[PDB]
Amino acid sequence: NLCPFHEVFNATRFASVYAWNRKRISNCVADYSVLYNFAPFFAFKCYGVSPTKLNDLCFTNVYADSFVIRGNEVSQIAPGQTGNIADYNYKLPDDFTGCVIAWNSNKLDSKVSGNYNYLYRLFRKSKLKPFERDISTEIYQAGNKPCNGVAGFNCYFPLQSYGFRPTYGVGHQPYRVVVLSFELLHAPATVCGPK
Amino acid sequence: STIEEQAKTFLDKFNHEAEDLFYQSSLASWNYNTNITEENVQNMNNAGDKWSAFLKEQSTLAQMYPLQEIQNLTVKLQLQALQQNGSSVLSEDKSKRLNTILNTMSTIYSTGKVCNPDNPQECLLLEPGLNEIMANSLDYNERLWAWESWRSEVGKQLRPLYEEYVVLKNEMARANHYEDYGDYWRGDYEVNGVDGYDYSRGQLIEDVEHTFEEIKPLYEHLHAYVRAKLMNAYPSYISPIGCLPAHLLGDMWGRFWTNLYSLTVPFGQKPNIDVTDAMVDQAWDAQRIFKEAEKFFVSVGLPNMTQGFWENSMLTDPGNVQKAVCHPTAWDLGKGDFRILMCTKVTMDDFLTAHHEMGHIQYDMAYAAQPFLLRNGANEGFHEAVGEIMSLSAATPKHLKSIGLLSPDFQEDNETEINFLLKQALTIVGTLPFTYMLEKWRWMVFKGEIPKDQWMKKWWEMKREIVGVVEPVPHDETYCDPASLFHVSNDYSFIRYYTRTLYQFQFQEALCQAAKHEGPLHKCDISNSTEAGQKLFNMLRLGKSEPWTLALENVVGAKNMNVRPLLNYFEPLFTWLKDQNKNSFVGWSTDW
Repeated sequence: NLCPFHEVFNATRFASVYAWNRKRISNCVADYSVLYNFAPFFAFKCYGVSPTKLNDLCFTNVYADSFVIRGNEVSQIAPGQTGNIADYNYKLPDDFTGCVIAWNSNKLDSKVSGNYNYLYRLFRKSKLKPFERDISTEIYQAGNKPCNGVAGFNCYFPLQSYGFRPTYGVGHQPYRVVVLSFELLHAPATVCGPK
Repeated sequence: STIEEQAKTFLDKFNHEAEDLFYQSSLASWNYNTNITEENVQNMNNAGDKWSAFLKEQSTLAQMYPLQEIQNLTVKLQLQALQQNGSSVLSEDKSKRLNTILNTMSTIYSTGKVCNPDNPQECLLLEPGLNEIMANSLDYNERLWAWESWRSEVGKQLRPLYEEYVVLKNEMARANHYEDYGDYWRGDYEVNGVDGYDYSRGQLIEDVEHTFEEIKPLYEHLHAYVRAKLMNAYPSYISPIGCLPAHLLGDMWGRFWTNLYSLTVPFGQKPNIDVTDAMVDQAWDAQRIFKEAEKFFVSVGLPNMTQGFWENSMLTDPGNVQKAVCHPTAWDLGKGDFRILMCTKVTMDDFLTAHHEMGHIQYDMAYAAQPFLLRNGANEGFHEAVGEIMSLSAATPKHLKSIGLLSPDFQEDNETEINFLLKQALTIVGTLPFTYMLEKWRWMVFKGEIPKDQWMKKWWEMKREIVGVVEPVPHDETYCDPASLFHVSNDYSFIRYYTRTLYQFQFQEALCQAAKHEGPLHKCDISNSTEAGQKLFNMLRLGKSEPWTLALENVVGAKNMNVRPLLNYFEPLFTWLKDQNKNSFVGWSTDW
């Protein structure tokens, strides 16, 4: 069964880092060749899996995520690495298995007038657990005695804008990133490799 | 609920919005600089007003936070940059009046109109006409009359504006415990940071005075040689034992000497090393002219300009398709944007300014790691110094014939290159007593030993005792001279120029001690030395984060200013200049 990675990678709207699109794969035998066939990629370095053994082992479940980050922090999405986007928005497992893909999205995911669409969160209470997703008005009430909840002085909003212009340089232009996590629970058969 | 961490969070909140609004302001400024249309003027004014308003808002937010005993020694310096509320600390009526005064200052400098009584309606203005008349004509009386009349008609309206400028800025500096505006300008050099690397105001002015004291004899002998050549040209009115007027000094103000090169050149049988004849053959274009500069910066080890910036940058004047400004600028817009803007010719003056601007861009690459609020040089004068180091390397014949550009047969000899060093000595050496003289004037007027009414006698006394220039007509307070400079109306300090000179000579000495190409300083190169590139880039990446004393320790090992590189650089000249300069009078007489 061919499952459409054509919707996984090529699309119109990718969400920001604070809400990654979690898509489950349990009813297909995916054609793992787009990594050579789609486009030349900024990041093929990945802690989990090798290109030789992606099809060798019979992998039963796949998760897929898509968002966009800065070109400077493409390597920041990795186990162990710390920073305001890794351990506060999307933290990877310490021994995560899977290979991640990143492509420059400056061709169409960037407006010359400006794109005040994506956001990123700067401060949770501490470093978030890996694979923990939150979408809420988490007003980090920095009160010497607390901001009473809404719409006042000293009340710092959590999410900071992610303004986008194609006139930027390499390392600050938009770079979209998709990650593929591979899981085998104590599980029945759902997905196996092609023959 | 921690307070220092709250301040750090405020720093993050400031810097993110500050950078993404500063890009919006600077792109609109670039759009104004590209095509002159009123849509761009309105956009630039709106963006600048937005940027200033938000900057004032986080300035108030920073002023409300406590500052006592809060140290990461990096966040503290960011807050020291952000604590300053500006000129709105006093009643805002006087601040708005001061900004209106500065607008009037700029407009009346831009419209310093003077015309002859023979043709009052048909005349010329300051910038395009008087400069080329000075650089071409050699008349004593006409240049004297134009100089005197211009200075009188300027000073008559520039005297009271500065006179009530200084009194307001005294109390403006008295806000937040500074003593004078000169002390505030010296506080740009302040390091109240990690102990053992301290820097304050009193030893700053002491260092400037001492370094000029060891500068002084070389300028004195160059001045004597210049006056000897002028007496070989024009000996009639001026006595050969005294000073000379400023209007034969190559500029109306006297802040340059390069226009005296044609009159004062020795060894005239060899004109200067000129290859302008040969781009009839090689046909070099400005884009590939930039390309040898990029190859030069890759050669020393520094990273190269990214390929997209080639179509970001403007590499040629538009021409007749529209009008634009012709000024070599290195625009760092922000968010990693780096553009070069100039009306590009083919001559080596344009090549040299291209090297200087590329040095500016490369330094802008280097300090890109630090946050937005710390994105300037370690002092006010490293931008104009880093490009000035690269200006020296491309001048030597060794660089031209190492890349094969020069005809191979020329090389260098005993008979030449004095004609190359004296050109730099007119460019570099004579500036230093002038900047020291007038900036010491301004700082010591701020110190107050000069009465505010009597600004002419200590002016002319210090000019005779430092730069050795005599006024031929006495001046009262209406004939106000010192306000007529380009930067006095704009209120800019000149310590960046003296400091950049001393700094880039120290840098030349340092980087010629890590390249193995040993000899006198002028004929040594920076090209292709990985250890030298490592030392330079170790300096370059610092930004404003660590203090400038440690930045200068990163290259030379000396905290303070040392003029010994300058003396060693110009001493191949000095073995010969004083020897030919002997049997003449030495020094300046105050009577003449």
